[PDB]
Amino acid sequence: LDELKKEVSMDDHKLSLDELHNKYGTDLTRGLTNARAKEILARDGPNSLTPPPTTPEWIKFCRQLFGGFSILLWIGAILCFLAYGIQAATEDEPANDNLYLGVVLSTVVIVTGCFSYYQEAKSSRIMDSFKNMVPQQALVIRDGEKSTINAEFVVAGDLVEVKGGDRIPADLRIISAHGCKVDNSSLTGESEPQTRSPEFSSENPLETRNIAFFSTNCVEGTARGVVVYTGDRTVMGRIATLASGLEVGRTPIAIEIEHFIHIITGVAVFLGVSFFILSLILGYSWLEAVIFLIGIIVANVPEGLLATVTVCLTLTAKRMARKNCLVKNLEAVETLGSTSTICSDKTGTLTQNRMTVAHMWFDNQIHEADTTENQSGAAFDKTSATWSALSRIAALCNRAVFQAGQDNVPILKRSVAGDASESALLKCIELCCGSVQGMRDRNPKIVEIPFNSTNKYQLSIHENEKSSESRYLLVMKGAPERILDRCSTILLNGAEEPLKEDMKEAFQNAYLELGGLGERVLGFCHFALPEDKYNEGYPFDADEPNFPTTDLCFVGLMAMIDPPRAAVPDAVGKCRSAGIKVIMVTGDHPITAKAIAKGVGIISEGNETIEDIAARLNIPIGQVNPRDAKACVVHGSDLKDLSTEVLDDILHYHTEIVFARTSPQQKLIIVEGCQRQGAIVAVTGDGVNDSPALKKADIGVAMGISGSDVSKQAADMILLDDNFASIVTGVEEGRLIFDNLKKSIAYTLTSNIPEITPFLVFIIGNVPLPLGTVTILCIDLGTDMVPAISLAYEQAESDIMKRQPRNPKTDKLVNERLISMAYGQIGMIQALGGFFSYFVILAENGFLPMDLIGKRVRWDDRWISDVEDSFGQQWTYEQRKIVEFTCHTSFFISIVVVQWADLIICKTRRNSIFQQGMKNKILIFGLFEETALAAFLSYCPGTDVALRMYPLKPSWWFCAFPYSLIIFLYDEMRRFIIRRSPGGWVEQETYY
Amino acid sequence: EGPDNDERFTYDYYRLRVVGLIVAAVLCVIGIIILLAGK
Amino acid sequence: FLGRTGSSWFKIFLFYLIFYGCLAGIFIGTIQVLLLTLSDFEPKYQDRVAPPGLSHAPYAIKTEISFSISNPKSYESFVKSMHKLMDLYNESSQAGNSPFEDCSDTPADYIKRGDLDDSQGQKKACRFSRMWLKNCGYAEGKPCVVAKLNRIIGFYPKPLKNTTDLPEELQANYNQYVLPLRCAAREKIGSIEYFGLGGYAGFPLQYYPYYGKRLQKKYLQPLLAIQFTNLTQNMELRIECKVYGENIDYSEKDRFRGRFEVKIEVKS
Ligand SMILES: *[C@@H]1O[C@H](CO)[C@@H](O[C@@H]2O[C@H](CO)[C@@H](O)[C@H](O)[C@H]2NC(C)=O)[C@H](O)[C@H]1NC(C)=O
Ligand SMILES: CC(C)CCC[C@@H](C)[C@H]1CC[C@H]2[C@@H]3CC=C4C[C@@H](O)CC[C@]4(C)[C@H]3CC[C@]12C
Ligand SMILES: *[C@@H]1O[C@H](CO)[C@@H](O)[C@H](O)[C@H]1NC(C)=O
Ligand SMILES: [K+]
Ligand SMILES: [Mg+2]
Ligand SMILES: [Tl+]
Ligand SMILES: [Tl+]
Repeated sequence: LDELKKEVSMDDHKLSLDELHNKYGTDLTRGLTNARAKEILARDGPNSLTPPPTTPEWIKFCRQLFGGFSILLWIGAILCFLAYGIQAATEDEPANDNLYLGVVLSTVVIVTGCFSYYQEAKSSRIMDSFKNMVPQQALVIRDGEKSTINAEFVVAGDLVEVKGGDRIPADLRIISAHGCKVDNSSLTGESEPQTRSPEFSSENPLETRNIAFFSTNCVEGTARGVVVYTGDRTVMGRIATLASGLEVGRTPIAIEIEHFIHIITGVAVFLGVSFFILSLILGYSWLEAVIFLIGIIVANVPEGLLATVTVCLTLTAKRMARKNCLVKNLEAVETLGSTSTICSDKTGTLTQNRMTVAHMWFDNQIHEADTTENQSGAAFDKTSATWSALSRIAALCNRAVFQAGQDNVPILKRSVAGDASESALLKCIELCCGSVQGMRDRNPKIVEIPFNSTNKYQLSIHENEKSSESRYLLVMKGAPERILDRCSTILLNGAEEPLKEDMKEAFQNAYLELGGLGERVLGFCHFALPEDKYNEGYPFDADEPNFPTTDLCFVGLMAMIDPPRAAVPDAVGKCRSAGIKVIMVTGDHPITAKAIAKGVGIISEGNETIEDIAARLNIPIGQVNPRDAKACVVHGSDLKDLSTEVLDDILHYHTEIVFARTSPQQKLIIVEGCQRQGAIVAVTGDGVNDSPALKKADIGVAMGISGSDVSKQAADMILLDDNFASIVTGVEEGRLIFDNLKKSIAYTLTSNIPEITPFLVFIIGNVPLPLGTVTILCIDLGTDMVPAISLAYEQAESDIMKRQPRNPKTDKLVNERLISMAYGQIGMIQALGGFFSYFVILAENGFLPMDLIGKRVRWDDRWISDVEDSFGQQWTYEQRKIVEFTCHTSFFISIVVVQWADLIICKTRRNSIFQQGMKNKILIFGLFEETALAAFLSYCPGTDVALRMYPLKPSWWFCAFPYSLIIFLYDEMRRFIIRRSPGGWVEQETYY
Repeated sequence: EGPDNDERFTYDYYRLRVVGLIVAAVLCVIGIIILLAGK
Repeated sequence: FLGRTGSSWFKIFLFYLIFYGCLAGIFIGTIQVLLLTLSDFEPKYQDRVAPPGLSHAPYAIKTEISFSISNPKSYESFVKSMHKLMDLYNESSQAGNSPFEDCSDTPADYIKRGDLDDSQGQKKACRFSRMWLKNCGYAEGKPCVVAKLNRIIGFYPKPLKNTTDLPEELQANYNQYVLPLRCAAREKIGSIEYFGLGGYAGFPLQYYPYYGKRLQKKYLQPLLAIQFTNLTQNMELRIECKVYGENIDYSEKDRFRGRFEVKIEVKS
């Protein structure tokens, strides 16, 4: 469906103005007829974007109500009402058991539904942001007259007019223009104004001057044009549809959840029906056969687990909110940890998005300035008298000014009225020479010649601030070579000197080096005009050369670039040390893209492209073995004629990849290419041209300050302070939460065994029921909750940023090793500790373990109010039941006591508690509150009716203590083996 | 005692409940103290 | 295979065999020590049987015994359980001076055979003739229910003293030696008739205290036969038999705590 939109567009900028009118039945001068425009409206439809059909929240909520655990809990809830129905008909049961348990279980499903619904959130308003880029109104020429109309009423063929400050209402063929410049950052991510004129200037319509696009704005001048595309058919309207239309897809974390749901659901249905038939064979009435099944359901399903996961995710997202990293989708909290490839935009993401002075060439020396936002570098020069001469030209031969009321904000961050290069120079001098306004007050400008297309230079004449002179100084800047052809002397370390071929060659060298760094280079020179030849009232003519512009003194060079953000180089290296592959994907030109790649460490030192090898060896590129080149730089124009299989080979064959001059669909294609190889991919960006890629990414991260509204709609995560170091933190947090989820899951599952085994022995042994159904829910929904959550606050056991990204095909959240430990080893020890306390309670009340076998028949018989114990005493029905429920209560408390040790062992997968310590305060809180809850549930009056919880005698609490301790020792010995031999036996069997 | 051994079939479940609830409360307070050591 | 290789499948079996073996051996060990802390003659706790339960022979479907006099197999169900109990009180079962003893044919005081020790043989229990149960196949019309006080080791059932007012106000009040049992329904549409030891409507105190199964096997607890020769027919009659005493109490939950709940209906 969207495969059409993933392709490069076709256009009609090649046609003549006249020819273009024939195609759209239009007038170049009079414009369309009121009737013809209305006709075309009904024909083509409105100049608007329609949002894609969404899934209502209704269906979204209910889709969770049927996912493995909820299905089993539904079967339980209904099976409760089943047994209740069968009762209400047969023998009038005045009880509330099956009825209430059926109500409780149905509530558990609904509430669990809210948790998973909260986790599976999708806040997407892509198409809405795009719609915000179409103006409310447009100016059209109809019947030879200009009028404002609803922009939706704009059709292909009419004559539109735009001017500085307004949004392009539709894709236009420029037919007339006067000084028109446009901001195409929507399509390129670059905000430098692009001229628009009627002349065709490139085969590529996205590069030609005679096309203006919807989603962009006119920055200055005026233009008229013929509408060629409207609504969904515009270049960026299609990007809108592509972006808004892209299928979301399941996250890595989501896939893991479903996976263990299958496992646990599997064992549940297995043991469920495996013992349902095992009971009927033993001659159990279907009346009972279902009651046992309900218990089996409740025992096997970890009722509180899915909600635990959600809370652990939420708490991890809260910590990241506190580092200026907003998470829109709870699952995106983990994806960053599983990320193996980052596709990053350059401008406004890796870079500050601001022309900044990078180097200066004066005194036959290359000086480097500090490009960082917060200025974390050092000085270059202050002493040289040459510097002050260059500094003066940079301030004086400059027409840029700071906007009013910025004195509060830092120099480099403040808004400037002017072109990017003049702003850069302004901020450079203001920083290291103080107020520039002061320099422009001490040296009043009397005449100037602003930068001309033809002159290729800008000159200014000022009253020298010096009192002993107060004469006229000439300054000029422009193209380095043009400035050179106008110089005779060079200000070396203070004093001038003739411009010999020697210094002239050093100039060329300096010029070539700076240009090689992808930096824009300017020349600077001045000339102190002779006093006798220029009186204090001498008039200077700016129109006609009234003053010399030759034999001037060359002062120096200055170079500039849109520099990396301070934290970016280090963040890139850190991603790469964690084994994450970092690719650059930018709409910017290749020379600039490549230079920043080396600056931030995308391309490491020494690595070459095929073009680099060819130039170094002075040989044809076809003569170069492409396998000798680990780095590559792909232009979008070449990308366009490559198949995906060939794109896949590029991705496979290079470690250091730069995709430059890419369109928005091309970014999507590169992302998909990476994913196709089985990689989890993150995208980082800030422009509307990142929207499709951000949507398709497993996780999209947008910049918060510099980011466009669209990009932040398309993302899963926002960096609110533009701190790229947050990606590094995000991946670290993502890995940590993945491990801690394992700990929390194992902990929760472990207590399933002591809830399952009592029901089994109840059938096979014919003893009184050791633990009840209600009692199970008091564990999974009550006591285990805070402890399970607390594992989310566990510190790393080792340097997680030192390991490679997990293999999502092999490294699962819940594997066989977890089940073996939780179900086969620790849970089994917990089961016994439960049974022990059960036998203790009964034996101390007169029913010794031996006489318990095959007694349930008489025990449950409501009409036998005289059962004989081991000592020959006789018990009524309600009397023995009180002891039985007291058994449920102590078995319950036994679970809590054995979960103490389990909580401590689940703390660490490898390390010892004596190494990791007990610095998790939430965990300790869990221990205290868990025990408080259990005690309250046993001793609070009335709980014997609502939950069948009975007061325990002090000695009862200590039954499971020896089992709780064996768990601690056992797991500590086991992990001691793991560490002592990384070999594999204990490791490959039990290492979560 | 002999025929007056009524205490043999008696248990102070009332005190046990009072003590049990005291303990539960104090464990609840202790927990808050440790948690609130930083919020 | 599914998971691993044969070598791995073996090792995982050798482990869980030794592992579960140890766990079973430990579990058994903790059961040993538990038993080691317990007496053979007396349970550690008795507060959960404390107030004695009162149970009868007619096995009630739901605290009810409804049947038809004009039908044979209508009551043959209740006669099965009635027979089961009384079959134990046979004279052929009580033979010789061992381990039985002839006790007062009239309600007497308690009998202490020492302590709950094995320092003596089987503590000798009082004989009880089912022949003390006058009038009661059993009552084919108007049932002859048999009551019973639940056995509790070392329990001395103490009758109420005639200090103040009483339900069966002072009638045949053998204050010193009889634990009374008065059945009731207002709703007085019946005819209560009690049979027992010495002809009294109670339990003779000479059968106490019970020394337990280990120290007193073949022991016989006193019975109290109750006959309802009601002149009514074809209606549910809620009859409650209540025992009175210092050590006797009741509960709204446990409807068998020192009392009966019988729903007789001679629907004939
Ligand atoms: C306990 O006493 C009952 C009294 O009914 C015995 O029942 C006797 O059963 C036999 C054989 O079935 C009959 O011939 C008699 O008529 C019954 N009564 C009597 C008085 O002998 C019953 O057998 C006795 N049980 C034991 C174990 O001795
Ligand atoms: C109540 C009692 C009788 C039930 C005992 C169940 C035992 C036999 C179960 C419980 C947990 C189970 C193990 C759980 C995990 C694994 C790892 C997997 O890669 C192979 C199977 C294996 C090794 C299972 C084998 C059987 C097992 C040990
Ligand atoms: C009980 O049986 C006796 C004979 O043993 C008889 O005289 C008497 O009438 C019976 N009593 C009743 C109330 O039927
Ligand atoms: K995404
Ligand atoms: Mg950008
Ligand atoms: Tl469970
Ligand atoms: Tl659990």
